[PDB]
Amino acid sequence: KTQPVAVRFALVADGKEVGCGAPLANLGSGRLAGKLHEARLYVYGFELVDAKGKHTPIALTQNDWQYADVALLDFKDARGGNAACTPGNPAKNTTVVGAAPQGAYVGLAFSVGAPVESLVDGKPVFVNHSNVEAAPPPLDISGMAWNWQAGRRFVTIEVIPPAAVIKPDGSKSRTWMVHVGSTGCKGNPATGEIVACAHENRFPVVFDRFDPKTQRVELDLTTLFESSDISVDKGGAVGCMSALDDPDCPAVFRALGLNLADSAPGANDAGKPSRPGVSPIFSVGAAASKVAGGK
Amino acid sequence: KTQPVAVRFALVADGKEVGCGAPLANLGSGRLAGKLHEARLYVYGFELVDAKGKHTPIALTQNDWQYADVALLDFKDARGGNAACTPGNPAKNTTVVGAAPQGAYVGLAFSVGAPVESLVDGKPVFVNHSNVEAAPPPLDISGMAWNWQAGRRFVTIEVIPPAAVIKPDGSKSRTWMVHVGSTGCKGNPATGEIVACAHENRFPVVFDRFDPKTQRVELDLTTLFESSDISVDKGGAVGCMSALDDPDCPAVFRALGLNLADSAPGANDAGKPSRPGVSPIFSVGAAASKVAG
Ligand SMILES: [Ca+2]
Ligand SMILES: [Ca+2]
Ligand SMILES: [Cu+2]
Ligand SMILES: [Cu+2]
Repeated sequence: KTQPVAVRFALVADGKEVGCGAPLANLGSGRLAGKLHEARLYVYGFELVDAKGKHTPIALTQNDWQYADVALLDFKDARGGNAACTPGNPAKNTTVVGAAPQGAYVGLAFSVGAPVESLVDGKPVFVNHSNVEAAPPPLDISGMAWNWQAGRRFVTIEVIPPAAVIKPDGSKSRTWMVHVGSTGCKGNPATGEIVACAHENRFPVVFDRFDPKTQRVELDLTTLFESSDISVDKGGAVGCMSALDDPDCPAVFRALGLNLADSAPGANDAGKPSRPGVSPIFSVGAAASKVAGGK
Repeated sequence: KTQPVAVRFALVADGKEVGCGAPLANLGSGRLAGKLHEARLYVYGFELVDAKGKHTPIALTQNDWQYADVALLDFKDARGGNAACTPGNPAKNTTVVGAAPQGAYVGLAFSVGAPVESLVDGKPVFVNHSNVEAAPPPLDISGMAWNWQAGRRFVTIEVIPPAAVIKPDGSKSRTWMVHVGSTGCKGNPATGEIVACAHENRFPVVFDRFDPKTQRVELDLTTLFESSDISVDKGGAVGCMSALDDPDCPAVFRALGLNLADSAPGANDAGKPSRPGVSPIFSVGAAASKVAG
């Protein structure tokens, strides 16, 4: 009936595979040498696409890193050292694993973020706005929780530039932070009431041609920070934390493929993809072949 | 010729074994439910003590967590979740492993912190004031470095109160931090100069009776934060980062068993142990237990 699926993800920067303690070269518009502090994101709704364009959902293996249809990617090593990834000291979780019905597939689709709810045994459960203290793994990572109302910062990428970050008032900060999460969220679920968010800030990613056995999904840090001066914060939270009045988020949300505010007056598309299925930071890359070799 | 040696460490709070994502109950002088953000420390100079009182050094296995005679303990889980430690998701590194000459031993002695130098193949290398960008593991962890001149913050324990920490001017930090390292350090080794520190802030820990196969060393977070209102900061860095004029550091250094400043004018003991060999936050407990000693 089923066949195992394994979708590998990779973090890249300046055209090389980074992650763990690897250095980050030529980051931002200033082309600075930065250190990776954190690179975590939730992904969900994984589907394989066949030649006739139909979408077959991947049943995710239920473990500590995957719950219902939601998986948590983390590109840092557990030690927190200054060495690049190795089998002994690897990135914490870079592969989504599961099963799909047997058959031939050609493409891949998935979504970036934490969905509002998901299904377990045909029954729904709150995901994005759940309690980080009560939610099962991997939704119990408070380092990725804002609060229930705001939901999770379901994309947390944090880099450390060589000369820190200068804020408008002049005070210096250590880390340039990219926190992607829902905004305009009204109603507090901690009070037991309903919550709805004006800007969801989730987006799908579609690859018409993707072979999991010889390819991987590459998250490009260079694209992410391309038009951002990571030695400077121009307003709001240091870096970008999804706020519409934050001057630094427009460049980031463009690199994400999301409309920060409305693209046009009355477009009503704030917090939605500007080209669904396409996100400039996500691309297909060659990967070590899982086709078992002889000899 | 030699025998394996494994010294188990455990983090406890409110008389319960904690670590990983176990909650910290009744923490601080306000006795709040806190969460562990980070619990790491360097330890060195491990020795076994026999009944006659002789000291036998333990040769540390060289790996990603132990270099020369220094080991790094890390009580957090790799995931960073809100679950207690389990065999499938355990704390990162809580056992000091090595070998010692075969013999009958009763006690244990070691020291907390990162030493200035240690011998590797009979030759000395700089440890505490090494370059975190260049040193070998486990000295390559920026999360425990200040700079070379200041050395490592060789004790890093960070707790999160239920609401944000409020600084004296009303602004808010998320974590209440304990960063123990040497202070009063002059000279910059980044530029080839000799460094000297007025306050070393390392201390020995001596247990007269410690059986490594049935017992463990317990670091008590309850004692560490007992006289610390972790919901506020009274000045300086948020929490205690060993500054002599930080109003929050006196209570912390008492719990550690260290003199922050001189005990009395002329005493010349600042940065030295208040009672060499005993630290209020360190005790012996049963090795396979859910409860503190
Ligand atoms: Ca900003
Ligand atoms: Ca303070
Ligand atoms: Cu944020
Ligand atoms: Cu500090």
